[PDB]
Amino acid sequence: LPYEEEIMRNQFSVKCWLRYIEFKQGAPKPRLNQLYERALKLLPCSYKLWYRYLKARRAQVKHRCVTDPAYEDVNNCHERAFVFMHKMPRLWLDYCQFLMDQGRVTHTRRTFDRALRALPITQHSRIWPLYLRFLRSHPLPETAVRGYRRFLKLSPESAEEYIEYLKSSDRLDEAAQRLATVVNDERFVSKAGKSNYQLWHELCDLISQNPDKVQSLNVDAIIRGGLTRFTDQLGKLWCSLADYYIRSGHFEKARDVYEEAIRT
Amino acid sequence: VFLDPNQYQQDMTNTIQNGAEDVYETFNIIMRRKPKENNFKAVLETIRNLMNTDCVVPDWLHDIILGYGDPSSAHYSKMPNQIATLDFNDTFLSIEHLKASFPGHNVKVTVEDPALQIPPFRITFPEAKTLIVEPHVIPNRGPYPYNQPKRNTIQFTHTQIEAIRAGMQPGLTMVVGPPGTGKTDVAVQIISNIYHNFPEQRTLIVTHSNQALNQLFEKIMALDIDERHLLRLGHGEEELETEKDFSRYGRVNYVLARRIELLEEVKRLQKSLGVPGDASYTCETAGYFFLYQVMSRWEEYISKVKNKGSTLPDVTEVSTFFPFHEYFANAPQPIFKGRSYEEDMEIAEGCFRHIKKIFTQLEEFRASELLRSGLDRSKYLLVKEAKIIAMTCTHAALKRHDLVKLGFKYDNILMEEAAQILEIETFIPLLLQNPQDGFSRLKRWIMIGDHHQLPPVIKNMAFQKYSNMEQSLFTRFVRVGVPTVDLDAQGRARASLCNLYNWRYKNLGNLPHVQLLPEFSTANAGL
Amino acid sequence: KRVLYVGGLEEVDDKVLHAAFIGDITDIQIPLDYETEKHRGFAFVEFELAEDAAAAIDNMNESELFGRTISNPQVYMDIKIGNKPAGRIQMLLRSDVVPMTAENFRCLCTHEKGFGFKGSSFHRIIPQFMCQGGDFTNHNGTGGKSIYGKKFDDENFILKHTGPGLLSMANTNGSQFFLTCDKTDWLDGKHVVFGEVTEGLDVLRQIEAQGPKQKVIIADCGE
Amino acid sequence: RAELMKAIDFEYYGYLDEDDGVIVPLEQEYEKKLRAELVEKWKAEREA
Repeated sequence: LPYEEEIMRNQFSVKCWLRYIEFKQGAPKPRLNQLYERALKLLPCSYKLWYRYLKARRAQVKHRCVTDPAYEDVNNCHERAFVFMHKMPRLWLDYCQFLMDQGRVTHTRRTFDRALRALPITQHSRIWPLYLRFLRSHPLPETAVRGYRRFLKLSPESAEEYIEYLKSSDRLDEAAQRLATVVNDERFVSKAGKSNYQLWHELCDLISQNPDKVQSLNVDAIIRGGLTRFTDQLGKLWCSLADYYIRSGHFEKARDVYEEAIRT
Repeated sequence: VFLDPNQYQQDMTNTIQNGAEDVYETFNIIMRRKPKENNFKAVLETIRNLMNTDCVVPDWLHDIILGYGDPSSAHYSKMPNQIATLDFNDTFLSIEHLKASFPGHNVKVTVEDPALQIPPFRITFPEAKTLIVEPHVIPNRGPYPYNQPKRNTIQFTHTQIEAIRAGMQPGLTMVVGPPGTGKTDVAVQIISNIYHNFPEQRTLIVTHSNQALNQLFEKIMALDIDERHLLRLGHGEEELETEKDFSRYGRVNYVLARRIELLEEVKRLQKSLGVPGDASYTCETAGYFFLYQVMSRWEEYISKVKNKGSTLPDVTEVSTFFPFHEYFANAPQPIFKGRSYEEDMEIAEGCFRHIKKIFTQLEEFRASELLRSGLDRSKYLLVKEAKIIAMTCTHAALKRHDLVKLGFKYDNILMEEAAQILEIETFIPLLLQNPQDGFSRLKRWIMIGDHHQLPPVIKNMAFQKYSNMEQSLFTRFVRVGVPTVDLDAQGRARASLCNLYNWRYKNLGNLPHVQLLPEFSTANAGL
Repeated sequence: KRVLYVGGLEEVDDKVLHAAFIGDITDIQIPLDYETEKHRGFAFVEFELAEDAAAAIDNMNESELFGRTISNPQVYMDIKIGNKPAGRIQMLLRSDVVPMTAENFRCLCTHEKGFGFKGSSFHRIIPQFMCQGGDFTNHNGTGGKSIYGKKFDDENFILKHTGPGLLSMANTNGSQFFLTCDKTDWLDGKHVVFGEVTEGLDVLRQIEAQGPKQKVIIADCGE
Repeated sequence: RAELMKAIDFEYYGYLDEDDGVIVPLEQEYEKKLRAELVEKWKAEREA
């Protein structure tokens, strides 16, 4: 141990530091964190030592409950890691996982936005589905509409999860505009093999069952556009148009939609 | 050419059924018109877009615009989320002016020492007339001599200060200023108080005539408002302003030059602190350079000084342990005069606050760095960065399609000379944005004008006589019965001149501190 | 499986390639747009699932831990016929048969002796018989110098020029080396065969088709 | 394709969600309830 401490003071590479921490791997936690701070003050921007530091810190800090000065030290060394390892997405994923462990919402959104700032365009795919999990873990949709708007701005072939989120978190009007603007596009992959009929039927059923939420779009124009789009499966869309008139309270209009449903 | 589509569809359904001659196949004269009057199609497109979007007008302005129900429900005294805490930098020149300019209100000053009773003030607004006023101090802006510009020196009247008090609160308010009262100073004090209380809020300022818009825009440079949040799109930009600019590219290049200068200051601080690295820093690397080298050095600095310690730290300890002595060599030496420990700590906190101002300005410029194209940078300037946006009614009706194309949002709306601004010219800049997800961003709607003043420039006598289309929205909101703030004391004209037209206004009095000047004490020579 | 297949990053360098991977022990970028980074440890070698599409001098470099981007030394010489490249002859010089001539060809490609095939031309090329070059002194097969002097003996003639891309030490073997594109058993016993191009056999066939009517010179070469 | 996927990116870095001022107090209001539930959630597993 004194010769090992002298060798660790005389050497500089990451393997001697890792061997010294593996030698002193007991529970020296305050002196261990002091030796971590001294070793990273001598050697900055070393990914292996920084990842081992944050992994050992997050493994050892678990006795604290929710809000502790130990957790504030964990957060402060997380941005001290992010000074140089901002381009590394794994430490960003570790801090966001620890932020769902802690329970912060707006600071987790701020650090996800800072991760989107830090990773230029290439490594956003390693951090974006964890942000979708973050927005699905919170039932309030006011942040999640703009977050999934940013995800559709980045990757447009993901609107089906947004439609499922808005049909699970009752933003039915915005679900209707998003469904109507994804089903009429030419190139879109729903990753389920819908063949552009199940999306039309889901849009028609969602705008049929709940017409009071949908107060901006033209329901009849959208469903007649779908009816002119198809030639083989018109009956479900005709039932959906008259069922829109049923939930709108227009029984005579539903009878008339059935009348040219017969006629056309 | 883009032809009229509805008229074209009418021509095709006319010429194939009734057998009439085709309109668009026999044209022989092309007609062009002058600019600034060729924008009526943009006005009609703005009206058609506002008709097509269903719920642009909020519910708290719906019954006020339509005039139904109680006409005094637009007043600030009937609203449950009324703002209590308000900051006033240069509205009040003295504590006795603050006492004399609040009629019907008791002033509870939190301090008893008149030496600390100085502007700026913070007033908490509602026994029921108690105003909890504390005179606070400005933060130290650094060791630079020229870091504080000229503030307001106009001593407003109690009605003019009550106009600002109604203008700070959300809702509809009006400033009825007769010619003589000087409503321009009240307008720029409203703008300065909005910018100082809520710097994240965005203010739209609309004036119809470009000369009066330039006159309102010139006074902002003589206030405590930074010029990087200003924007004025339009063809009436031609004023006497020295740095020119004030456009979409014209403030984005100023943002880039300020970012270059602050990154040069960051490089100078890096060479002062001896951090390794000679290449130029980005805004992200500047923020992480702050959070690693400036924040940690300030942490060990305040730990070694021990401000939160058992005993009082030494005055010279700040000067010995300050790590930015060689960075501020352009400042007049010494940085710390050594008179007192808390004064030296105030100078050190001013240096750190100027450093944090530079670093948070670079954090704001980080998003301008993140966008590649200058169109995206101008969009960022138009939506997020610029907090003061100066329009005319005609240019707002021109660019209302482009503002909703670029996602323009605001917080407060001001129209100056609301009798010179027409009623549709009042309604058009009211609705430049649209509500998204059931949320309206509109809080304040301030009409600064005079319903006894002129109707605007209408070139037909019959429309402005018979149809009453020259009646402004200001005059209509007076004539329904909304309570108005009629300014009383006039501060640029002679009292015998004011006595000739004071009968048109509700108690148009005279301000005595202007009338005791030697120009108003004497009369006209030779008469 | 510690080596990567990082592509999409000629303007890059070894320090710029290893700065993102630093504890990379080996970093050998190919003459094309490909590089391989290998870490000595086990936790540090998982860079493909950790720093994929990393920015390398304002350019994304996707990293995959495989050998898709690509003992006897291989003289990899981009033999250019005239001003255009005729192919990268990666002639695997047979050190098992003739190790001295194979090391001479590898050193002439790597240009570690001050002169060699990196920049020299083949002035003795025959149609499907021999293509002799590597002489950096007289540039005609009448100059050249080996490691032992101006002239050196052949190592061993165990290998034979039995197909395309077979390399031999031309002459007695100094810096002259001959690539064969067909059977050359009549010249066996005088020129010791010291190579077989498993890669760049098409480059050897193009050099034999061009051979001299054109200046067939390997300006870029290495091991 | 980095150039094709950087065709347009506005409000992507979280700079326009805080301009409206409607989600900033609400995220903290839900955060207070979430952390208050997590205090008793960890307290239910401390002695177990």
